[PDB]
Amino acid sequence: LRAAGPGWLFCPADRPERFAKAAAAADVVILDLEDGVAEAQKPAARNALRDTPLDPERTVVRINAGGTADQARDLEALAGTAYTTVMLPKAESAAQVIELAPRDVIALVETARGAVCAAEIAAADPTVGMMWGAEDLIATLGGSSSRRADGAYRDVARHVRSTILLAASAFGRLALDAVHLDILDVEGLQEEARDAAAVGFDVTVCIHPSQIPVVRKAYRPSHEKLAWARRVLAASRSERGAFAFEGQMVDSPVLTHAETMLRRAGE
Amino acid sequence: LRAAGPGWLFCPADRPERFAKAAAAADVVILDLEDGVAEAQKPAARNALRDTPLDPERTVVRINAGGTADQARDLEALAGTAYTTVMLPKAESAAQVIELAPRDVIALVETARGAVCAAEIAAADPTVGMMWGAEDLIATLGGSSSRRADGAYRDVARHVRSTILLAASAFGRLALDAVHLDILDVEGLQEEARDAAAVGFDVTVCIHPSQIPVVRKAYRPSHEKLAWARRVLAASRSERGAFAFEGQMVDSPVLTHAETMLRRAGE
Amino acid sequence: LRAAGPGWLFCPADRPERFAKAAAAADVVILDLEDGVAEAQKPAARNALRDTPLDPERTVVRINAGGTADQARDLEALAGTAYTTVMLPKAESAAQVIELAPRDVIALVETARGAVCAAEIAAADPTVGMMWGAEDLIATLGGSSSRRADGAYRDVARHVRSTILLAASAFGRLALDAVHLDILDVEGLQEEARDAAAVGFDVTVCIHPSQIPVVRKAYRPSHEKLAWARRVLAASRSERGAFAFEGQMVDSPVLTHAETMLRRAGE
Ligand SMILES: CC(C)(COP(=O)(O)OP(=O)(O)OC[C@H]1O[C@@H](n2cnc3c(N)ncnc32)[C@H](O)[C@@H]1OP(=O)(O)O)[C@@H](O)C(=O)NCCC(=O)NCCS
Ligand SMILES: CC(C)(COP(=O)(O)OP(=O)(O)OC[C@H]1O[C@@H](n2cnc3c(N)ncnc32)[C@H](O)[C@@H]1OP(=O)(O)O)[C@@H](O)C(=O)NCCC(=O)NCCS
Ligand SMILES: CC(C)(COP(=O)(O)OP(=O)(O)OC[C@H]1O[C@@H](n2cnc3c(N)ncnc32)[C@H](O)[C@@H]1OP(=O)(O)O)[C@@H](O)C(=O)NCCC(=O)NCCS
Ligand SMILES: [Mg+2]
Ligand SMILES: [Mg+2]
Ligand SMILES: [Mg+2]
Repeated sequence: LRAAGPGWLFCPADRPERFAKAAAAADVVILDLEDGVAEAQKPAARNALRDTPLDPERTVVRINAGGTADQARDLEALAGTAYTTVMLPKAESAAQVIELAPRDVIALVETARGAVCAAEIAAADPTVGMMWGAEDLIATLGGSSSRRADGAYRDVARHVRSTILLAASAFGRLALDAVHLDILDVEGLQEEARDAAAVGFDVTVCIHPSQIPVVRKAYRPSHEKLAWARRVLAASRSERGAFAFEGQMVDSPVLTHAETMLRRAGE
Repeated sequence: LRAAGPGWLFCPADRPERFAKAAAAADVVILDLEDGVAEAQKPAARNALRDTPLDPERTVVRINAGGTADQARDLEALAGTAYTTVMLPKAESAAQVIELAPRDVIALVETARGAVCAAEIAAADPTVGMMWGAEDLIATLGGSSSRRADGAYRDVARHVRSTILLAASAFGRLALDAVHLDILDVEGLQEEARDAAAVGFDVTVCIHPSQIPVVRKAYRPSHEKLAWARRVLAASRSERGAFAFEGQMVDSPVLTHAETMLRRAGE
Repeated sequence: LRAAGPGWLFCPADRPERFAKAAAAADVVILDLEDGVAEAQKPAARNALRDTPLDPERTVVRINAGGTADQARDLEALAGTAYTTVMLPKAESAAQVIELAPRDVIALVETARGAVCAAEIAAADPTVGMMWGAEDLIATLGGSSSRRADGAYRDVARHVRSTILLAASAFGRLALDAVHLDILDVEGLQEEARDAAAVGFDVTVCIHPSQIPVVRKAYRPSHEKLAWARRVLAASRSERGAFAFEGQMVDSPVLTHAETMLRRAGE
């Protein structure tokens, strides 16, 4: 999975006619049995998932939250598939992840409790990834909007995003940035995904295939950035330790950032 | 307490002549025995509490910090009243809350230690709410201003606000947003309360009855938002699952934000 | 160490010809054996440490990270010196600090794990201070830049900065702000230092002697803040408890901010 591109794509499990397209456009597809599908449509979604299989090495299935009758039906259904990685919505403790063993688990922390227990969830053995959800977050806080007038996330959402990035990285898990619900707001998605790439998120999860090209381009460093990385790496080959390059103190971790941009560009 | 409006108002306990005015203007009155009252005036303040009752169902009393002789004298003064809900300043541990049993406690976290321990404080059995305080926070950090030139809270205060909001919601406690000290700054207050309302705070604490109307208004969504909520919900009942509405991916938690808007207007 | 001014300065240990200049420019000097010095220059740095001593009372030595052969050689080298305070890079647990007993440790938290464990690190018995580092942080997250286009730290870094400030203050440890790598960027350094001084950081670490006067300046409150502090403290000497002053509500912690402004001026 860590070898798949950054362009991951949700597609509702009761929409099998879209599966192959989802697979085609995206790096990894998340087949959704949760919020994407109404309760009356779950069983059909579960039949589709087993009737219309995708490459299980590039497909994750978002099941329902722990302690729900739906999750048990999902697990019963997945029994009849070859999918080994699931996403857990409303992830709220290590126990919720651990009981999914031996499947690989991407924990979607999208509640206060989850936020408070982030590191615990990250540390759990089955965890291979962490994602965060702004909208469920606010909803469970009893709020009404995740962003301010100007489109930026409200503080608590920004806070949780950092918390999840830290928890995931501190335990060597993948970090996935939140979805961008404004389908046509290409510009905002781009800015969001450039920043996500810059701080070390591994994935930006998309909800529409038109988003994928934007995310992929956004995870390629700017031309001026690659130029810089090339320059500082070259200059460092004539240096021992800390030096000044173009007005700034360079040393090990900065050289590490440069290497990372060049790796991302090659990827 | 969950049943009162968002407009809470401090009034120092040594000004019994303002108690009825406060009760009249506010949803809940916080009678203050701590910072609002000089040490030399505390004993008279305590006398005021016993001599000028307010409806104990709409009235909270902020006592002094744990381990202080003042707190001991507050509790014995309080033995002569019907007040069963107290606010604990400088709340720094679960033990400080638990020791106040059997009273209900709103923890005011306004120290670094408090912030480090917020989740533990919120989980404590008597806790029914959490509030944060930016000014003691900065004071205890060794700092000198909680806000930038432009009026925004400095990063650490913004950080603690979110910490407390999450700690409270994670254990189902009321969340109270900090006081706005600039009494004539109606605009700043409104901007604060509007965002507090959006992110799930239940209350904005006020320090002047002129602020209640502002907080009450801010907690009722704008016309534009209510129109949208009506719209999204209406469409939602012809919808089954995730759909697109006005360019936005909509599902479950977005629907929940809309309900919450309408609930807040209804309230 | 809490008695020296806020202008701390890094100097790599491989460059002993600058030791006295740095000791002259700065309040405290951090002699560096880690990232400022290339692996092949380490042994000479160590030689230089023992052979070119500075006032141990105004010098801290940044050694290498826990569990490395380098750190072992560092301590071995320090045995022949009078330096009793060390800076610990990549601080990731209480155990890494505790093993440095009986030396005093400034923990430099600059990884996600460190951040997740900040309070644990802060509480450890040898810790006397905390510092954070944005660039190793970003590097370990798998990111490529600590700052946005406008120079502002990205969120996760801002988030980590507050974590450290809060962790260190919760256990009474010194707090040290991150270095400013853009040597020429006086204005940004000024703006960071000013804000660091406002939220209670004790120190801004510098990486070039030309930065120290900016930092010292930044930590001295502006003439306008000082006149305010004077004004408010004077008015307060005629008041009892909370009072309105120049449109703001004033009580204890506001009065404390004023005292701290005037203390920083006198210092
Ligand atoms: C929101 C949504 C229902 C919009 O559907 P829509 O109205 O058909 O959107 P469009 O009209 O723009 O679709 C255009 C094309 O993109 C395809 N498409 C859109 N979203 C897709 C998706 N999530 N997966 C696969 N294909 C998708 C459509 O099939 C269509 O393809 P086609 O024209 O070649 O036949 C759909 O985008 C979707 O399901 N998004 C994700 C929902 C989800 O999983 N939420 C759960 C977690 S947030
Ligand atoms: C700041 C403060 C001392 C100013 O008092 P002030 O100088 O009288 O200010 P104003 O002149 O504008 O007050 C006007 C009116 O509002 C009333 N008022 C102001 N603050 C009030 C309060 N907190 N509670 C009840 N009434 C209040 C006054 O009674 C006065 O009423 P009146 O005109 O009918 O006589 C006062 O607002 C106050 O005590 N606020 C709360 C402080 C506190 O509790 N701090 C501790 C925690 S933050
Ligand atoms: C980056 C660095 C090598 C720049 O070196 P430089 O190119 O010689 O810098 P300048 O040209 O601006 O030098 C200006 C003067 O200040 C001195 N100076 C610069 N940085 C200094 C430092 N960190 N300590 C002591 N003196 C320093 C120089 O020696 C020079 O003095 P001089 O004229 O008497 O010879 C130097 O700033 C440095 O080593 N900074 C700290 C690096 C470090 O320790 N990083 C680890 C943690 S971030
Ligand atoms: Mg969700
Ligand atoms: Mg206070
Ligand atoms: Mg570093």
